[PDB]
Amino acid sequence: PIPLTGVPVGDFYVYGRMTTLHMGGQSGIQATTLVNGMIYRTDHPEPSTSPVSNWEFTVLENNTIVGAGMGCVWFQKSEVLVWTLDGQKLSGWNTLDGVGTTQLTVAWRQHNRTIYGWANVVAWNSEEWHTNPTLRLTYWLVKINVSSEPEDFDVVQKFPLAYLEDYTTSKSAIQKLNFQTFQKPEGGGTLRAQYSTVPRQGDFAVIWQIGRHNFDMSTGKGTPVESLSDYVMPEQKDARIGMWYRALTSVGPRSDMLTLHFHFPTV
Amino acid sequence: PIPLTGVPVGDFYVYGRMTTLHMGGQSGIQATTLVNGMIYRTDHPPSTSPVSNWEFTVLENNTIVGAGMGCVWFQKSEVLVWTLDGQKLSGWNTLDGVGTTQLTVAWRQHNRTIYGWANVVAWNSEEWHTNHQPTLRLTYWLVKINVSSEPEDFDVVQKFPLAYLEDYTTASKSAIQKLNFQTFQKPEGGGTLRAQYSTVPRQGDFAVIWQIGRHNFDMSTGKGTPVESLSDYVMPEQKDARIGMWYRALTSVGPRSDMLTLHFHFPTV
Repeated sequence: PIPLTGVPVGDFYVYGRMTTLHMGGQSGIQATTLVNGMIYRTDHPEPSTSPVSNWEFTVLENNTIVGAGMGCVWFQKSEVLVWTLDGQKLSGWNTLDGVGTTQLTVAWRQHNRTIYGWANVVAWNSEEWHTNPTLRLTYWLVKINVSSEPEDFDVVQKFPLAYLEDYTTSKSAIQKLNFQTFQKPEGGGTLRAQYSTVPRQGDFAVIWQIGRHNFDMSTGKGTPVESLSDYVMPEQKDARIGMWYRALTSVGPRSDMLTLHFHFPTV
Repeated sequence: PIPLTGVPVGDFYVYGRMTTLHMGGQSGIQATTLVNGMIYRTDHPPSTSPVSNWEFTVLENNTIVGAGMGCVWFQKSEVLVWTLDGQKLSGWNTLDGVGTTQLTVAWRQHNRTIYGWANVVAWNSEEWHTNHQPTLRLTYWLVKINVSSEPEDFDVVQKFPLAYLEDYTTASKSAIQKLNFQTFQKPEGGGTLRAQYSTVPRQGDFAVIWQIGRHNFDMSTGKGTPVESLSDYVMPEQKDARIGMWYRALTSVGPRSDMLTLHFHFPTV
């Protein structure tokens, strides 16, 4: 047997149980199915000097927004395997304990307080899908610097789904070529973000954003996504990053064995 | 560097690119987003050999010991295979020459049910509580394809997973029901939807067929019960799954293919 020793050198895979941050719910009811709630707040009580994207997380370089975070899954370095490849041969069975982070920071807007310097970007990956900047799905591996306990709160939440036109609950006219993202309320015109579990300092999380934005795979920087709507995808897509179905699922469990591939800075 | 040597000994993990069989579509329009198309055909035929209400049917001896509602396929070369010892790599193996079981998958195409299409190799199942009725279970089988059949695109009733929406509005809001798992019909124009089979597997390749809904399964024999129908579901507790299949099996939309990881179990003694 090969023990999980060493630190991943170069691009590396991370496979293990990853837990969704908050569940789409309503006060009193345990939210168990709505896995992809994306908090979308345009109101900016943030001082103009300290900016934050229209979403929950905001990737920043030096006070400048270089990305956004709509979804968040988190894990612990003790529950995940890490391996790096030589083509398709195993070149490392390593652990994240002692991984190096970048200067890039992630800011977490929580209900009524935003935690600047919540995490430091470690590695990333991204992929585009042309819709006619084009639509991209970018995610970041981040190392968590602080330990915060978020507060459940009702907020408007956009979800991924299909473009239906004659909806019934048990048949609806489905549009192909079409990705749709829209808000979904329960009770108020918003939806409760039920933070079931929560990571801590030293843990790891994988935040991501999907939609029209630009990204640069060597610097880890890009642009935040402003808004989400309908998207017409003309041709097919055979993706390689390994998280499109998780980022497009409407309903799922809280956690599941998910695999991810991450790329280090290569300026 | 460690090479891909040997066949997986024991329960193994398969990571790689997995391409779906057919995309939910319509004549004229290329089907690029409808990734979770589950063909539901209650019309059964030639009655001499059984068939399930879905596209694929796992049969031990003409008994329907399972059913296949979704399908992703790949070739043995585009996957990583590794078995574990807790957290230490027991083997960096390949599917080349892996052993199959006597369980057989039959594929009901448009007007052609190809029997002995695949032989089951391994399996995994995960249940999620829903309330002599079976619990909701997700069961997928790793199968070794024995033919190179070229299927035929055709329009039928197609089951699709999604949330429970109530006051729908698009172009866009809909009262969303938490705790709720809805699986309904997704046709276009008429009453059915076309299955656009594009990249189709060949002999010697592998596929992952899975079923979701009310059914029972045995992780020791690989035999279970087929899923009759799909409706609404209420999941009072949360699920922290461990099979790595729920998000791909429950997404309403997604790319034709992507990288997935799956844990499989061999026959138990």
